[PDB]
Amino acid sequence: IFVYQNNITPSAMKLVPSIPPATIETFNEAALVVNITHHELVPKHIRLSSDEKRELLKRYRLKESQLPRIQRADPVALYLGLKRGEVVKIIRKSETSGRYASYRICM
Amino acid sequence: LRFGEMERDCMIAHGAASFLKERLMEASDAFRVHICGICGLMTVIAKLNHNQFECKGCDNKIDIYQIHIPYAAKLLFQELMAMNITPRLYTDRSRDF
Amino acid sequence: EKAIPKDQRATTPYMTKYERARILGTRALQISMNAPVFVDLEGETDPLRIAMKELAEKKIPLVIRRYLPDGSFEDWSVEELIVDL
Amino acid sequence: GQQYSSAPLRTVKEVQFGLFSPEEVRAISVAKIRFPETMDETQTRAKIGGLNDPRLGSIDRNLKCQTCQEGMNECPGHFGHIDLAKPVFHVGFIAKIKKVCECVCMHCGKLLLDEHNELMRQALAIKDSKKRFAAIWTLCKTKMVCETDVPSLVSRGGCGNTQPTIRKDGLKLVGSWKLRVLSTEEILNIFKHISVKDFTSLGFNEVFSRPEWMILTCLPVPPPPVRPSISFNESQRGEDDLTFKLADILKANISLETLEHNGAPHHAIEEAESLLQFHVATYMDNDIAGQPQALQKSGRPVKSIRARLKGKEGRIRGNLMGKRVDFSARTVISGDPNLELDQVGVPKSIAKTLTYPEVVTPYNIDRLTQLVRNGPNEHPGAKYVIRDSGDRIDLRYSKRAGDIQLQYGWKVERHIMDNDPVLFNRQPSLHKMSMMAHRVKVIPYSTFRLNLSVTSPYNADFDGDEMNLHVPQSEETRAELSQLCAVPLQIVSPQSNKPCMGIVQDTLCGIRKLTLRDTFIELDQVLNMLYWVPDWDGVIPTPAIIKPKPLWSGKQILSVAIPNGIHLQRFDEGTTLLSPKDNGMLIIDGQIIFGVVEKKTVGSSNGGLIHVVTREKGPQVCAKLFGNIQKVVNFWLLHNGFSTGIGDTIADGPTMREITETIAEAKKKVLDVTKEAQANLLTAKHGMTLRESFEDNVVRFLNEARDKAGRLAEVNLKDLNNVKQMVMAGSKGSFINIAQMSACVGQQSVEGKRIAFGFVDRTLPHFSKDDYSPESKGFVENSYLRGLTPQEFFFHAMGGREGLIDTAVKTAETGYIQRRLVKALEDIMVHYDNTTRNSLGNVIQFIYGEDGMDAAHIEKQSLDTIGGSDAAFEKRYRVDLLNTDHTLDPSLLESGSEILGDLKLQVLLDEEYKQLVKDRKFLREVFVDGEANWPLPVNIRRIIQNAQQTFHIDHTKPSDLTIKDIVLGVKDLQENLLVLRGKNEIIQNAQRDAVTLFCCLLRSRLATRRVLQEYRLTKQAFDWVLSNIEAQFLRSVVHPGEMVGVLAAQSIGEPATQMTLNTFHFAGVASKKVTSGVPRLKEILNVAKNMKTPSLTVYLEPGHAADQEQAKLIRSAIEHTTLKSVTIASEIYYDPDPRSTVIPEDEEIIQLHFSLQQSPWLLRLELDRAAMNDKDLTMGQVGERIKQTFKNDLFVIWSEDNDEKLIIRCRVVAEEDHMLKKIENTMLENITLRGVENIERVVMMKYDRKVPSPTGEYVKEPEWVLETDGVNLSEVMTVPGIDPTRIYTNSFIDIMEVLGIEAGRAALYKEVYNVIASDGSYVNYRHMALLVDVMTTQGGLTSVTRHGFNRSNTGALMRCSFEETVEILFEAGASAELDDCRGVSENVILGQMAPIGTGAFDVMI
Amino acid sequence: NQEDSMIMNQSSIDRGLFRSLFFRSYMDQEKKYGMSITETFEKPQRTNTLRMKHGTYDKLDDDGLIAPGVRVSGEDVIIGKTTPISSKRDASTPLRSTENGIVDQVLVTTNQDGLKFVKVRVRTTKIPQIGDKF
RNA sequence: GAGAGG
DNA sequence: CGATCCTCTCGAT
Ligand SMILES: [Mg+2]
Ligand SMILES: [Zn+2]
Ligand SMILES: [Zn+2]
Ligand SMILES: [Zn+2]
Repeated sequence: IFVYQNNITPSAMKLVPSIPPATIETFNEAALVVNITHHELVPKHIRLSSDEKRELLKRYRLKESQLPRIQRADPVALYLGLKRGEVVKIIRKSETSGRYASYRICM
Repeated sequence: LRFGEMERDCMIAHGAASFLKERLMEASDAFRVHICGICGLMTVIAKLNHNQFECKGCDNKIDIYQIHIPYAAKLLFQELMAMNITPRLYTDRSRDF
Repeated sequence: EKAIPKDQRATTPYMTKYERARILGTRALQISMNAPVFVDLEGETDPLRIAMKELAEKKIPLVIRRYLPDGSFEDWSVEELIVDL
Repeated sequence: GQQYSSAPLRTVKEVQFGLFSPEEVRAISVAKIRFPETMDETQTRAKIGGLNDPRLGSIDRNLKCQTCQEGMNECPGHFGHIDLAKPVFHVGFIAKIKKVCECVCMHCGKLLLDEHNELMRQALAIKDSKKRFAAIWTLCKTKMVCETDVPSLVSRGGCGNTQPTIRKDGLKLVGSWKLRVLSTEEILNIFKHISVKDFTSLGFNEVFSRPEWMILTCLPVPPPPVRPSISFNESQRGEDDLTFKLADILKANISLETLEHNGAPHHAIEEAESLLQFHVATYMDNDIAGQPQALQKSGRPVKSIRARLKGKEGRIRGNLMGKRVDFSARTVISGDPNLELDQVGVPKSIAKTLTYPEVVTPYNIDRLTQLVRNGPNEHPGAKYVIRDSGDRIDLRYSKRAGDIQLQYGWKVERHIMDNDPVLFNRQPSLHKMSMMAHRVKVIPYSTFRLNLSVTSPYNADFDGDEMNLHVPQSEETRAELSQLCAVPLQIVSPQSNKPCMGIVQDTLCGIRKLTLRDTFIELDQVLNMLYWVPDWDGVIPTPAIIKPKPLWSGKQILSVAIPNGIHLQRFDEGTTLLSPKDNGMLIIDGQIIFGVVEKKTVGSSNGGLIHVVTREKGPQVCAKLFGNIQKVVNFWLLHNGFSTGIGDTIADGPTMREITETIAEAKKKVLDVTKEAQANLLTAKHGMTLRESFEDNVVRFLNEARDKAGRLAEVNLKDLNNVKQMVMAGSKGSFINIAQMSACVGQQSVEGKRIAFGFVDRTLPHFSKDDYSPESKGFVENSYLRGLTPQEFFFHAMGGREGLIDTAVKTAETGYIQRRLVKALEDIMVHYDNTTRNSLGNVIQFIYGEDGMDAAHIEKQSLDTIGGSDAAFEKRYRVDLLNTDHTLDPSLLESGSEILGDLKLQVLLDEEYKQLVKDRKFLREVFVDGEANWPLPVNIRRIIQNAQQTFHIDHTKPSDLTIKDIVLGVKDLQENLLVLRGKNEIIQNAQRDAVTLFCCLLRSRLATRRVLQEYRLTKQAFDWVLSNIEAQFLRSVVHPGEMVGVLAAQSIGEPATQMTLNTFHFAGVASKKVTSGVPRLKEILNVAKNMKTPSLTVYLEPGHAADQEQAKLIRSAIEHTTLKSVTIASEIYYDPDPRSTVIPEDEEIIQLHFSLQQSPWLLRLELDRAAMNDKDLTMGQVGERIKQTFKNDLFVIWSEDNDEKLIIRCRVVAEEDHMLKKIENTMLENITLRGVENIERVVMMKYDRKVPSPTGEYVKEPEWVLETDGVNLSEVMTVPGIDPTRIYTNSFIDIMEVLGIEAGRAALYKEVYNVIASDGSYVNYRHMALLVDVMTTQGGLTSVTRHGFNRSNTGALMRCSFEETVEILFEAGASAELDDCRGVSENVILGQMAPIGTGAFDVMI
Repeated sequence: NQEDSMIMNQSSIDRGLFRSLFFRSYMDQEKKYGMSITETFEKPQRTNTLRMKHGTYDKLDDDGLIAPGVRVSGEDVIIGKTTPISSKRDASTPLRSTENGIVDQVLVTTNQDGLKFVKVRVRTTKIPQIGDKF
């Protein structure tokens, strides 16, 4: 987790994935002054396991494509540090049922 | 009277699949075209009463089917062919693999 | 291929409004075309009112094939399906 | 209609789009096509062996057609070919050609960056025949060379040629090298090669589409059925444009063939070559970049195949998605008090034109024989008898028309008869309720008659309206109408989870008049009224009065129309079970106890008679209830009378005097404020102009006046006032109407402001310049009764016009919205797994509406555990058996005293209580404001009330129940409320979730103390209630097959059409200016990056938000303040001595600023004392900010904050004079004094807030809130003093960018919701949720536009149905797309039963 | 008389209230061009023709026109004309399918080119009925 | 094409 | 490249 304060040179941007299996995640200090996950509008996102994703797809007779999607650069996906293919479970309050679970896949 | 898109929409909302088909076929157009099993085009030389059919080029004579579509759809598919586009109509979901 | 066995069926044990309408319609069509009637019509003549009777007394010999979004299906008989509505 | 075919019948399951190989065109061909001339060969009456006919269809109704015979109306027409002398381009593919050209090397014929490039590697990996090629082109368009070899040296296939900078010119390509034009034959040679592996990577198919096929070598010749003839006069030709253009391309081809094998003039040959291209392409598509088309004896230009398919009156929209149909009829409509709700009055002539094809069965043979005997001219008759073979016997001409011995299996096309289901419709069809099934009732006269209570779904009136009737021609098609589309089935609508039909006009008016305590009926009339009810038992009710004369009340006789077991309770304002005012409503067992019957009881209302009767008795019984009420009321009213005259608009002499004085005092308020504004005493509030402030005040005074005058009028009106009477019933008119007719019309508005100065400094040439008085700017002092003056008349006409202009716009605009909404959600439907999916099988919602409930089976119910104090909750739900004061009294239970003490039973009551306290906490976290009334399935209150009557519960005797019976009973009930059924954990938790809020409602209503003390149920009644909830819950579930996409679209779209006024009713305060209505709804749906009113709403620190001071501080901390905003003037003086001023005012400043080289040029700024005080600025702050910009390169001195005139003096530390004037620009325009960039105006607002008090109940606790003009969410949210948890923006695109897709979605709902709500309309959650989810599922915001949804992975035939028809179809062929035919549109195009409702499953034996 | 309907008195309608005359003129000319080829106003029979309307031509006099005072309805041919095809081709004009009335005035004149041209005025009296707008 | 109707 | 629906009548090419 690299916490830069003003900016990152696009030269340094082309060195981010060059050392796998390890992952490097860059976050502007200004973006972290407030934790977005504490906001009214942000529901709880749960990074579900590889096996949980496997059971989810089986239980709803799905394809990864048929699942609702979440962007790699999504403020929440970044916070959780989601990789593409990973599934997140969104537990949200509902005016209809009280509680509702949606699922989004990382792209 | 025109049974427009907006009316087509209300029949979908009601879930009246047959009434919607009847309006767009039995009332209005509805035409029987002969389709090739190979190229899937309205190529087939409809030689009714003499039981012959045949699609030249494909050298097909047995693999033939009859479909019920609006004349406007038949006209469209022909107009697409006129623009060098192949709207190949197939009678089986076969994605083979 | 594909098919779900009778044991393992997860769809509503209830007949849908769309199922009932298509069922009644198909049977009405049959009766309208001199097909045999599986119930004693008591002064009844309209094919639909007859199909409604055959539905009420569960003497409609049809099966609803319920497709799931992957392509698998659940075969339910008019006989087993509960008619609330 | 056609002959019998031996070939097997099958439907279309796939559409493989592609491109024609010239070799495939030649193979498919039947004709050579060498001549451009038609059919006349040297006068001879036949056909030419060139254009149209040589073996491909007759144009003379001749059974002859090249051996195939068949004749027209059977022959599909056959394709011929045409050999082009030189290769040609395709209009549509021109852009793809150039794009393919910028990807492959010319000469070399290979892709540019395979497969070492750490960009092209990632680009090649992406699965798509469009999105892969998108990345590829962008990557190798920059490349100018083929590249000799590649890095780790690595040697591969790559020549040494410079790739041209290709440019499109007219309809040809030009290449730049560092020149020469690009040939059509040249581009082919490159494309002819390529590579099967490389080309499939750039979006092509070896089998169906190759890039060499984008260039035309052999053009397909369409048959005559595509381009038919036949004129108006049978002496001349009359050919199709397509034929004229094909003759034109032939003339161009033979010319090229001549020139080539003749004297080739080198450059003059290319003049004919460019013209063959401006024919081949112009026949497929006219209206391009070049020039249009010629006359050719017809109306220029030529249409072209492209235009033929182009939407709205084009092959797709005008012929496939919609089309003119047989078995249709139309006329003027009329109302009918004496017609049943589900009926339709059919004119005899129409019943006689329209037919039903009935099969001859023993069950009808007698009736059919008689009908055939009556024939086509006597009504219950028929026209046509169809036998075996299919031959139609014309009953109006046949010589045997009076013979005919029917046989079983024959069909009789009988006339439309009483009770036949018919589809009745009113355009525009914004609703599914706009298109409903009725029972035919054949009547005299030429109009369609309809029941008055069906007028609303159709939005019909009888001022000239026309409606359409459609006749089902199949037994299953009639079943579909009677079982799905019927009027009674539609009474309670899913749009707003409430009835869409109610008692209106005369009936609504008379039902009130009948219901008055004063309203009494005598025997004679009573008897007639009773008989007028068809469901009447024959029993005369005992009269309310039995003394000097039997006298029945109106309430009494109207209760005959209400069926038994109907319970309704209301309470309006002063309703007290002794209902002093006769308000509220109490109906027990279908007998009205008290309450005047009006709109709240008998209208389209949420929990009224109609919503109740449908749910309790059923749709068929409810539709009888319409007629029954109509019959009694219409009769009583016919005999009572009801009028309205000029006298009903007249108020008292004294009222008028008071109205007159009310206006004169308003007139003085405006004068005083004017006089004050003109004296410079009026101070403007932060955020708004002195003139804006004035205008806001004047308008309030003026609106107040109209409202005060109007209220004065309304009060004066007696209960016998006919206008007052119609307002009381709710049949016509509101307050405004009374006020404007009787008291004062009021202020006229244009563009939300009072009448503008259209003449210089005046509204009219009858006024003097600069006159801001009410009369001058459009205030109508007079009422329509008194009459308007010419000035007033003109101004009212100006206001009037703005209304008609937007009416005209807020119809064509909303119509376009509605289309887009419908197209985007078309394919969304509920599947057999309770899931919500599109045609691709992609999930939109996992459970429909998040609860899997049908919107029409849901109603607003109070969540009893959420509200009240913690003490009230305790009193209501707590049972402490181990407490003498807090047990259940033995008078509530058979075990009462046997249980006092206990212990084992208190563990169960503690478990019961803990869940209720858990619920209260949970509900308060979901519904923050503490709103209890929410739409939920199963009306528990009603079920309870029904058990109370059914079992005849005596509130005196103790119950036979047990704590176990109640506690376990309710607990087991919860395990039986199925929405889903799978035995797995994912499904079991999804089920657990769906039913959470309903189980809350259930627990709150079925708690031990409630069941015992409140309801006082028995075991019998309790067990019945338990089973009634389960049965009604299971009924309330959505049916797989439900077409929710279209439902949602129409449920949002329809109200949008009814959205009146583009300008918001917030006319008082000028800071309320947020975009609303249809313009806003358009901003939301198009996902407009540049919205008109971007705004932040800032909630302060939880403390600390009541602190008016802390708010002012955060306002100045965030509002963007520059130097320009505080400066009066800037000057440049020549003050050469730095320590001696030339300016005598400044002297004192220079005395100081020496302790605790320069330039002789001084930059001197004067600041405004008031502006510096409006903002939280001091000279020191302004000065130190200028100082911290140029630091050392500028010298800044300044005057003190107390020092009379605010001055800042600057100096630069040859060619100096210009540099300073340059600095001043940066100083004013490019310097932030304080605030956040993009945040222009910040306003302090006091907001109301429902918050829980320390005793439990919700309390109104007001809070200071900041309202912004402009947006910077990221920056403002980090400002200290705010609540970063509550920060909001109407810029949902920014909420998306900062907080994520889920917060973006929630904000997008809030947005859509607000547009609907501002209009006062209500739409069910599930419809807007579905929209918002659809716009959301991709991880971003996809617009309801050709850019948004229409570019998605869906079927080519479904996308082309919307917009960009041809281009969608062109890329479909080029990319060689496959269409599932799983969507509605492709099935409508194919004339196949779509997998929608009825066809969303298969029927087997 | 709800939602914008009205109740009209039949008795006053019998006395003439809101009763009106309706006139419709139908026009035709003998051809546009043809040096020897000229259309003709006549009552057409067989002469191979078969392109007839019928709608009875039976109300036509020998000039191809109906005399004023004859009752016309349905698709009764009101102007009879033929196009010479080298036998006859029908160019007759039927009364508007939905209309009916009495032939009022029949004008036979000549155009500036010397064209025999006709105008036929037909007259209906419209009495206020149920779906009529006021 | 224009004029109109809801 | 979009730009309410449907309905009517008229005249002219
Ligand atoms: Mg109207
Ligand atoms: Zn073939
Ligand atoms: Zn043929
Ligand atoms: Zn090369």
